[PDB]
Amino acid sequence: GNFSQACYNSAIQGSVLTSTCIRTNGGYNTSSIDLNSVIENVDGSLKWQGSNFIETCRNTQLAGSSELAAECKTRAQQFVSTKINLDDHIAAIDGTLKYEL
Amino acid sequence: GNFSQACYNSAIQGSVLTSTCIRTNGGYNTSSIDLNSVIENVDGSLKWQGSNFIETCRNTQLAGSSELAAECKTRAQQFVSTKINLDDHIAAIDGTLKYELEH
Ligand SMILES: OC[C@H]1O[C@H](O[C@H]2[C@@H](O)[C@H](O)[C@@H](CO)O[C@@H]2O)[C@@H](O)[C@@H](O)[C@@H]1O
Ligand SMILES: OC[C@H]1O[C@H](O[C@H]2[C@@H](O)[C@H](O)[C@@H](CO)O[C@H]2O)[C@@H](O)[C@@H](O)[C@@H]1O
Repeated sequence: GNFSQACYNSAIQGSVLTSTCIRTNGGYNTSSIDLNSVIENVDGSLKWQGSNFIETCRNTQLAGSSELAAECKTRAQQFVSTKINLDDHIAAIDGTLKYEL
Repeated sequence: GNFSQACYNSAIQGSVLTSTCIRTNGGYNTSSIDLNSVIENVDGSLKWQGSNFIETCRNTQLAGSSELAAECKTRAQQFVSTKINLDDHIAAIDGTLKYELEH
């Protein structure tokens, strides 16, 4: 993971991470990834190894360089604040954001 | 954005846009993008900078080349007609649909 060391000017909008990331040729690329493919809302907490968190979460934000923050619904349908470190699994590969396991 | 300038046979089904786009060096690729990731319903109006419009909108359609049209609930729970131009932020990047920023 660790895209945040390869990238800058990062932003969160909805479930899409955008970032500007370094390229081996000296340039850079503006990249984007839909995090909803790889993050699940499990009982109010953001977790890896699933999907579709955006259906049951609101108010997504980037905190610092790599933390996704949101408010998500528990199974009993109430809201809690939650966060996940995107650096865990989001990398930059020659300027392009990618999920890595 | 401006995908519609490089793309063909676009379609919307639920929250998903699918299109067939000219690749940078020739030929075509087909890709999809889930618009639910980047479009919110604010009081009956489709807007960028949020997500999950599909929870409170229905009957989504493609109008012309690039407009998402749906019926979305206002806060008062009245369905109203709304549209958003997907060319605002959806690009064709070497034949693949991608959300892009404002720079
Ligand atoms: O309903 C879509 C939802 O399904 C799964 O989430 C389950 C649970 O973890 C949630 O707390 C509640 C919130 O209402 O919904 C579920 O029952 C996950 O796939 C989740 O990502 C998704 O949004
Ligand atoms: O309930 C999910 C819904 O939340 C937001 O919408 C707000 C409001 O703008 C909308 O008119 C009504 C419709 O009932 O729901 C409100 O509380 C927004 O994030 C939207 O995208 C989402 O569907």
